[PDB]
Amino acid sequence: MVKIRLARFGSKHNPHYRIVVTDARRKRDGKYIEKIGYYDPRKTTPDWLKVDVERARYWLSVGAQPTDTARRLLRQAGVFRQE
Amino acid sequence: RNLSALKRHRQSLKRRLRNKAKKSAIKTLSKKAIQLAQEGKAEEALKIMRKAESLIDKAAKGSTLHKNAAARRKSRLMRKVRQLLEAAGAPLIGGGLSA
Amino acid sequence: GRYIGPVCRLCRREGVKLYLKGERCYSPKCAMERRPYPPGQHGQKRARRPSDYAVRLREKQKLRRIYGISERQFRNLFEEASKKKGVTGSVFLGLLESRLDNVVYRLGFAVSRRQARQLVRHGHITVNGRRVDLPSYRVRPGDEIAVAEKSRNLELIRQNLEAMKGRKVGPWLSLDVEGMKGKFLRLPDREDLALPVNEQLVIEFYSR
Amino acid sequence: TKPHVNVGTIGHVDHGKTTLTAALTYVAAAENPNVHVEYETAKRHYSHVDCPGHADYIKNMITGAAQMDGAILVVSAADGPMPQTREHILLARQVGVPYIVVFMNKVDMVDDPELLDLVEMEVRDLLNQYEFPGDEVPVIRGSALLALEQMHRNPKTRRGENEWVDKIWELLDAIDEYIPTPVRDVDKPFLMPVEDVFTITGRGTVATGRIERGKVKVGDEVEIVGLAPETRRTVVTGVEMHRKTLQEGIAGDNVGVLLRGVSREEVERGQVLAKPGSITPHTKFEASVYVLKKEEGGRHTGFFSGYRPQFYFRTTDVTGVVQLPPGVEMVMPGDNVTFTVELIKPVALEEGLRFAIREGGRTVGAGVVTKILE
RNA sequence: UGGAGAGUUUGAUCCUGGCUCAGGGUGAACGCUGGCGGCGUGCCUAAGACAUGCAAGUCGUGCGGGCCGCGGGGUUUUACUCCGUGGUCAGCGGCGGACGGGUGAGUAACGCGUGGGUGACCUACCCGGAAGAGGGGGACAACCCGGGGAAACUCGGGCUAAUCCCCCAUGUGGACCCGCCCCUUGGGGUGUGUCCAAAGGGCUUUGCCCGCUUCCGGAUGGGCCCGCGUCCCAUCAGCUAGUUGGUGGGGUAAUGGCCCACCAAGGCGACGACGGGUAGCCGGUCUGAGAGGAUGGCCGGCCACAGGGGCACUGAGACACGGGCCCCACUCCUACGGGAGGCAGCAGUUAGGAAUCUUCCGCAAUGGGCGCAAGCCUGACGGAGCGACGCCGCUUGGAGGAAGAAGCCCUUCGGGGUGUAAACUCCUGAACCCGGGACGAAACCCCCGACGAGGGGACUGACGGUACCGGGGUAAUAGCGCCGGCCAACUCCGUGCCAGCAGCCGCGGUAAUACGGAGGGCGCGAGCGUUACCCGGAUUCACUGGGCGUAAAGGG
RNA sequence: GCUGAUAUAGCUCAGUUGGUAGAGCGCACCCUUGGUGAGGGUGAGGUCGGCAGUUCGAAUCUGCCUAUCAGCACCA
Ligand SMILES: C/C=C\C=C\[C@@H]1O[C@](O)([C@H](CC)C(=O)NC/C=C/C=C(\C)[C@@H](OC)[C@@H](C)[C@@H]2O[C@H](/C=C/C=C/C=C(\C)C(=O)c3c(O)cc[nH]c3=O)[C@H](O)[C@@H]2O)[C@H](O)[C@H](O)C1(C)C
Ligand SMILES: Nc1nc2c(ncn2[C@@H]2O[C@H](COP(=O)(O)OP(=O)(O)O)[C@@H](O)[C@H]2O)c(=O)[nH]1
Ligand SMILES: [Mg+2]
Ligand SMILES: [Zn+2]
Repeated sequence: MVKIRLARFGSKHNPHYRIVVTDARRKRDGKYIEKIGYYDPRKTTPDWLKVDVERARYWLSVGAQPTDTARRLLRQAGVFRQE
Repeated sequence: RNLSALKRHRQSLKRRLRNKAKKSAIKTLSKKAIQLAQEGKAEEALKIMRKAESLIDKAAKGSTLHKNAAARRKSRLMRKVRQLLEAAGAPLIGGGLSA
Repeated sequence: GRYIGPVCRLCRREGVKLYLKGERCYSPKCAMERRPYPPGQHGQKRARRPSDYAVRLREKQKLRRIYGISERQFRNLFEEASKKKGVTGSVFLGLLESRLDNVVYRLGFAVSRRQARQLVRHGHITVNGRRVDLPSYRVRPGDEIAVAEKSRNLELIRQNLEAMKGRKVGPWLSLDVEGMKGKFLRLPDREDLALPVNEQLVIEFYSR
Repeated sequence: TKPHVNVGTIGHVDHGKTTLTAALTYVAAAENPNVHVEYETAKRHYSHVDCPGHADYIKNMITGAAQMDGAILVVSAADGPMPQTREHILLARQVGVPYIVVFMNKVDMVDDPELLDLVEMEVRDLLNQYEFPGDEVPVIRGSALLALEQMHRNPKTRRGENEWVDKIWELLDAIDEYIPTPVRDVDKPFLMPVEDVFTITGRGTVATGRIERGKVKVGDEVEIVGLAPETRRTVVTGVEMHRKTLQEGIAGDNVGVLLRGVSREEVERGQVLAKPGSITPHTKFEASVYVLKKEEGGRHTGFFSGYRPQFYFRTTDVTGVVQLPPGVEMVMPGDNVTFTVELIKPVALEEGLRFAIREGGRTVGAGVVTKILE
C-alpha cells in the first residue's frame, strides 16, 4: 500500500534520510510521491527534524502507513496529538 | 534441489480446473440456450437463460470470470436470446428476461 | 608535495626579492642580496623580450611560489575566486590570505610562510576554541587564531612571539600578544597587501 | 596428527616402481579409515611421488628427489641390477634424500638359492659403491603385484592374510622404522618452490610444491619471485594438502596454494612463494662451487671462463654465464672454486642457498650461493 | 556578467583556404616512478560458456495428523493411548514469489519525451462510510496398506478437518434484457422480471481483536488513446489484401482489424512512404560567450529481455528472472529405461581483449515480505577489501647555516654554476608504543491511561576497539615530462642524410640548443608523460555568423 | 614441463658429402663533393645460433640448452 518511509540521502557514514510518501513497492531511495520532512541521525544541527504536519495528516486521513520508526519521528513530531 | 513454490503450482492445476469446468458449463449452457431461444422454445428457452445467468454469475464469485467478465456474457445471452424470441415467439415463461 | 627545497633560488629567477626563509631571507643575504639574477650556468646574459606569455608566467609563479601553494590548490582556489561575485583581483588575493597557516605567519607566530605550515601540521595552532592542522583551512570574519598550550612554553614560540612587541598587525587583524589570540577582522585589501604582484596579469595567464 | 613424511620410489624402468606404488596405497586402506599418492599406516601419514623413473623425464624426477625424505629402490627378482637403476641412484645423494629402502619386487618369480640372495649381492655391492648404507638396508621380499590383486578381490584385509599381503608390511614396517623424521624449522619466514600449476572452478591458480620454512594459511600475503616481469605480491586463499583442506600447512607438506585473483601464466614453475620480503630476484651472484671430478661421473676435461652450463635451483633448471674472477681460468674437475653466475633469467636467491651445476645429461658441480652481485 | 590567439603555401605581400599547436572533458589504457586518508568509482569486448556456495520466504491466531521431550493414567494395569502443553518434519489452506535485484540483446517504435482524452477501463494490500455475516452437503492431501523404480518420483484403494469446495434463503445493495426521465460516445436516476453474497481465529466471551460478503467514496499504481518532438542512406521510389472503411460476431477489464466471416474498394507516399544501417529513451553529461555541437556510463524515470524459439496455467497483477508445457543447441548422471541443468541476482573461474573487484561482515540502521505479536526470510542494503581510475585533503621537515667544502660541468684560465643546497646546530615530531574511547539507536515491546493522545521504562552496533581525545615520540619516499620555434627553459661531448628525432614547420651530410649522454634549466608533483575518443579554438556546413566574375562554386 | 622442426656473414640464401667454409645485393678508407650519386682506385672480414665432449681434424656423428613454430603434458 501507500506508506511513509525514508530515503537514504547523504554520503557514506553520513546519513540524512528524508521522510516521505511512496507506494510501498518502490525502491527505498526510489522515486516517491510528495515530501513531508527530514531527519539527521547524528543529530548534528539543532535543525535535524521537521515534518509538514498539515500535510502529514492528509496522507493518513486517506490511508498512509508509516514505518515503525517513521511512526516515531512523527510521534516526536506530535501528529496524532489532538488535545 | 527444488523450491516450495511448486506448492504454488499443484495449488494451480487444481483451481486451473475448478474454474475450467465452471467455464465450459456456461458455454454448453449458452449454446444449448440460444439454440432454443431462436427455435421458438420461449418457455423452455429462458428456462436455460435463467439457469445460465445463475451459473455465470457464480463463476464471477471466483478468480474465474470476474467483474464485467460475466456482466458481459449476460447482456448478450438475454440480449441474443430475446432478439430471437421475435422470430414469432413472445416470452411466454417470463422467467429471466423482462417485459 | 608543497615543493620543499632550495627556496632562496626563487628569491632569484623571479628576480623580485623573496623571503620564504624568513629571518635570513630578511638579512644582508636573502640570497637575493648577492645575485639579482636567475640561477643556472647562464643566468647573466641578454634576455629575449619575454613573450606576452612569459610575463604572466613569472607573475603567477611569483605569487603561487610566494606561499607554498602548489599549483593544483592555487589555480583551483583561483577558479573559486572567479564565480565569486566581484573583482578577481582582490577576492583571490584575499582568498590567498584566508589561508590558516599564512595568517599565522601574517600574525607573527612563525618567522616565515614555510614555517607557519609546520605549526598547523603539528597542532600548535588553534582557532575559536578547537584546534586545526589543515594549512588549507580558510579563515572567516571575527575568528581569532590562538597558539595551543603545550607549545606556549616552547623555545621557538618564544622568540617568534617576541618579534611582536612594537610592530603592529595588518589592519584587519588584532593581537593579544600575551594571550596569543588576535582575530581575523576582515579579508585584507589589495593595497594593504603590498605584494610585488601584478594580479591582473596572473589572471590573464589563465584565460590561455 | 601422526607425523608426516613425503616419500617416493625410484629405480630402473619396468622393474615395477610404478605398480609397487599401487600396492602401497590400497593395502593401507583396510586398517586405516579414510584412505603422487596418499596412504597412511597405523602409525604415520604419508605422501608418495611415483617418479617417471626414465631418462628424459629425469628433469622433473630430480625435482621429485628434492621432494622427499626417503627413496624406495624397487628391484625385480627375475631381473635385479639394471642401468636406469645405477642412474636413478647416484641422483639420490646429489638431491639430499637420507636413507634408502630397497624392495626386491617380482619376488615371486623363478626360484633360486643364489638369485634371491645373489640379487641382494648385486644390490648391497652397488649401494656402498656410492657411499650409502649398502650393508644395512631394509631389503624386503614379496611381489606387490600379487598382493595388489588379493586386495582387489575383497577391499578389506588386516595384518597379512595372504602372505604377500603381510610382505607389504615388511615395507609398511621397515619404512616407518629405520627412516626417521627430520626438522622443517617453522620458526623461519615462509617459502616453498613451485612444481606445477593448476586451474579451478571458482578458485583458479593453485601451486604445488614443498614448503621449506614456516607455514601458510588463508589470509596471508606472499611473494611470487621466479623469472619474468617482477615479483608478484598476492594473498593466499586456499591451503589444501592431498585433495583435502590443510589448516596451517607447514614445512614438509606439498599442498596446493590458491593465490587470490591471479592467472595461470604469472605463476609458472621454478618460482618461490615466501614472506613479503623473503627472497628477491637476483641475476648475478658469487658462490663456492665444487667442480665434480671425472671419477665422480662429471666432467672429464674442465673448462675456461666464458663457459655456460645449467644450474638447478630448488625446482628450476636455468642457464647462466660463468665469469671467473681475474686469475680464475682453466678450473678443472674435482676442484672447488668461487666464481659468479649470470642466469639469463632473474631468479629467486637468498644468499647461502644450495644449488648444482650440470651439463649434458650428467652432474658437473655442486655450489652454494655466497653473495649476490646483482 | 559574457566572446584572446598563433605555426605553415612567397624572393617578399595580401587574399581564399586545408592542416596543426596553446584549452577543457574521460567508467579509460600503456610507460616510468609510487608513502597516507577520506569521498567517489571500477568489462566500454563475449546478451560467451559456467564444477561450488547464497539469492524468497513467512504464518499454528485457517485446519488435521506424523514426531522428540514434559503434565494426569482410561479401569484397576499395557487395553477403545482420551486430553493439558512448547519445540519439530514435510501436507492442506492464505498473503507473498508480477516488487526488490540484474542486463541492454532487441527496438526508429505512441518505445521514450511531453501536454492532454478515457461517456472505452482495471487495481491486491491501504484508510472513510452504508448493509450485513442464518442454515446447509462433500472431496483430496497428511496418514495406513499394496506396486513399478537407478533415480527423479509415482500408481492403486481406504478413511479425514478446515478461512478448501458446492447448493438454499438472506437482496442493504451491485450485474443484465427491456421502458421512461435529466444528460450526451456506455454517466446519473427510475419501475417489472430474472441473477450472486458470506469463514471463524484469539485471548481477559451480549466486547474487543485480524479477518469474510456485497456496496460506495478516497488514495496509490496501471492499460489503452491522441497532437507534438524523436539518427543516417534517395546510388531505396513507389508501398499495401486483413491491406483502408463498413456490417454483424468472437475475444477484452476496456477501444480498435486484435482476431473472423460479409461486402466496398480503399489507405500510405518527395511534408520522404517501402527498404537498408545504427541504436534502449529521458532526467541529464562534456564542451561552447551564446546559439549550437558531441553524448546518454555512476544514481533516478519509462521501456525491453531472463540460454535460443513458442505457449498457457495461476492471479488483482505475469504469458512469470531464480514457476510450469513443448521444440532446439549444449553440458552432467545413468542399472543406457528416462532424468537434470541457465550467475544479464551476490562472491568467483575461464574465453576474448588495451582493460575493469573479494568465493566478505553484518542484518545494528534503512527498506521490502509474512504475523496479533514474538520474530523469521532479505548477497536489496549498510560496511569492509583490492585498483594512484578520479577528485579533495596530507607528509618526505621548519628556523638558522660560507666571498662560497668535496664531487660533477662550462671556462675570453682571470674564474663561473650546482648552493644555503648539503654538512653542522637548534626545534617541531608522519609514523611507530600507551590508555580512554564514540554518535549513528529508538522504536516495535512493557507499564499508567481505552493496544488513543500523552507520559515512563528496557534490550539492541556489522564497520570497531576504527573515527576522535589524552600521553609518549624517531627527520623520517620522489618521481616523470620538457628545454630550435609555435612555448617557459642553454651549453659541452659523441655522432657525421649514419645512428636517430619529430603534433605541424622540420632538425641529422666533421662545431647539431632539434639525434644520444652529461652539467644546467623550466613546468608539475604522487604524480607525470603517451595513445585513444568528445567539444573548443573553426564565421572551417555560417540562425546567431560565411560564400559562388580568376581562389571551392550559377545550373548551357 | 616431454619430443619433432628450423637457427650458416648485415641480408637473401649456395652447397657439402668428416677435413685449408661461396655469390651478389650491400659495405669501409680512398681520388671527387659541400655531402651524396656516378665514375677510375683498394680490399676486408664469417664464434656455421650458443656452452661444452668425441677425432689427427669440428658447421656435418655425440650430449646439453636458448628465441620461436606445431601436439587429446597439464582441476588442490
Ligand atoms: C643434480 C640435480 C639437482 C640438484 C639440486 C640441488 O642440489 C643441492 O644443491 C646439493 C647440495 C650438496 C648439490 O650441490 N648437489 C650436486 C652434487 C652433489 C654430489 C655429491 C653429493 C657427491 O659427492 C662428491 C656424491 C654423489 C659422491 O659421489 C660418488 C659417486 C661417484 C659416481 C661415479 C659414477 C659412476 C660409477 C657411473 O657409473 C656413472 C654415473 O653415475 C652417471 C653417468 N655415467 C656413469 O657411468 C659417491 O657415491 C659419493 O656419495 C641441494 O641438495 C639442493 O637442495 C638441490 C636438491 C635443489
Ligand atoms: N613378475 C612380476 N611382475 C610385475 C610385478 N609388478 C609389476 N610387474 C610387471 O612389471 C612390468 C612393469 O611394471 P610397472 O609398475 O609399470 O614398472 P615401472 O616401469 O617401474 O612403472 C609390468 O609388466 C608389470 O605388470 C610383480 O610383482 N611381479
Ligand atoms: Mg583427483
Ligand atoms: Zn631570500
